[PDB]
Amino acid sequence: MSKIESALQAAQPGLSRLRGGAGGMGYRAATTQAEQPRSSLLDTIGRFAKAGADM
Amino acid sequence: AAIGESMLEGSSMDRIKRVTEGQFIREANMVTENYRRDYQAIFAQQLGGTQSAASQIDEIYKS
Amino acid sequence: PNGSNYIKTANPRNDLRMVTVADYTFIVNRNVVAQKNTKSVNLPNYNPNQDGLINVRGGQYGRELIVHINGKDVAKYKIPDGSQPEHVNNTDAQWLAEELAKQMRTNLSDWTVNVGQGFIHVTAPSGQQIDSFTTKDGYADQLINPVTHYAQSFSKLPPNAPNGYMVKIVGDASKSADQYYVRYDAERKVWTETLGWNTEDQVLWETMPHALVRAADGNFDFKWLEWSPKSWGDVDTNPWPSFVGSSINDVFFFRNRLGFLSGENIILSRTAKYFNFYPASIANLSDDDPIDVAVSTNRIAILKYAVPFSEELLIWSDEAQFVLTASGTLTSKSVELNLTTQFDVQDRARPFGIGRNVYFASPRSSFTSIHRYYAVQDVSSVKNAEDITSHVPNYIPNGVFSICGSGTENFCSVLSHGDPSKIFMYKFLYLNEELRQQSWSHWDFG
Repeated sequence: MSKIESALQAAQPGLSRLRGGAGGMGYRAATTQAEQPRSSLLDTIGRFAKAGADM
Repeated sequence: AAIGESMLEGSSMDRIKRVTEGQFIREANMVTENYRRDYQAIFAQQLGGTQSAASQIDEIYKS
Repeated sequence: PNGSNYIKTANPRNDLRMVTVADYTFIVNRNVVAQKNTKSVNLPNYNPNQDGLINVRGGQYGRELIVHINGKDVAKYKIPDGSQPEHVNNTDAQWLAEELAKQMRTNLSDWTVNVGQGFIHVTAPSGQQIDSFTTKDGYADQLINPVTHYAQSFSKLPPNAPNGYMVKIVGDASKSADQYYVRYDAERKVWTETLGWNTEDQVLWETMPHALVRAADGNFDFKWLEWSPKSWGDVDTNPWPSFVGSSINDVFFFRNRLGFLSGENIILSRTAKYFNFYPASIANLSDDDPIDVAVSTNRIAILKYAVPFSEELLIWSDEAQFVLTASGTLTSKSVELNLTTQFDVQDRARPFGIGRNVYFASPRSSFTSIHRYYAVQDVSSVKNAEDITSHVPNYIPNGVFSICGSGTENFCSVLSHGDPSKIFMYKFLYLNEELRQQSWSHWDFG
């Protein structure tokens, strides 16, 4: 029925969040890296031509 | 330390620390976001360079 | 629950001291000596050479990557010149990490290595260990660097790592100022400072003071108190509380800090967390850190009593009397301790604080003599403890086991086991720090 109030008289443990000294987070990774499908396609065309269509 | 020796406790005394902890969280969120903008700029520059190289290779091939 | 061996001894009066806050009553046994829990350890027989990491920052064209493990160049990769667009995968961080791991597996079949988000993790079998772990990339270590459990600087830690990885900073390599451990957290992507490997924690949770808590139903429970374990650093950087070796003489609460008086050491808890006597983190001296100050003076002083106040904290020894005070907030750097008086204090005195005045008994050969010490705020005006029982030196037997009294009715009851049938009244009345009345008498109940 009654409630214990010492934990209220103090900082009741394990309630919401407790912090230490966490550091060095580093945020996140990256969304891949600049992709070059366009240039790869174009250079493939260039080599194909320079080999077979450039006798 | 100060809110611990005050002898008041309550909701307002926790709102003091909650607001402070929030300021640090938002400030870190800005460091984490300024980085995202810089990475996006690098991404755009890399795509621009790749497209320029592609166009130059087309020009060379066209002779 | 949790046994009852803490409350024992044939003389509980002279062996038990306790102070009660709302719904808790902390009990400390003067005879019991605190001990450290040897059974509890984070990593009992951790081997820092068991595994390592290979952080891959990126790939540069035309360079060569070499991984040197146990004297063998297990991995060797030559990034192409860079004329073909297909080399994008070859220079990619993850593709390069996968290629390096594949080469390592080819040159090390028994060893298990798995690819990470930005790293290669090497986990050698239990029988073997890593002796030499070096890598050459030809780009001033800007592409890949070897990461082990000992990283010089804080920034050397890789941005990402396995969840359970542990790394020690040892910043100076010749000083104990920058020695602490940090472990990665996969889900949060944050390196968290934590207790080091092969390090003890907790103080057995038994020899420490217990508590008598009122339960929800209205009854009472007796149990240990859940203390806080070491959160960082080894024993050399986070020394055990000074009470861990010796017994605790008294339990008190000053400025909202659960305090103990072990030997010559005054030990205080955190500003609010009464069950956490260790600092928060060794990164920057905090404000609410525990205070474990030791009184240093010509005579080794064994602290015996501590009656607290709103801003002062009297500390009494056999032939010394200090006052632990702090102008502003008790922050472990603004704490000031000053000796005030040097009157004798006997072992079995039972001080009782009626406002500023504190009444303590000084037993003699046959009949006790009560004493009164004023707690004037102005330390320059302190006077040695008086002897209120001067006109009646006798009239109190040698054994006193309670000096309880009231402050609203202006009296101080004294109980003695020499004549347990009598309660000794001491009615007084002070008008502007002026002794108006002194009455001594006893209430004989038969």
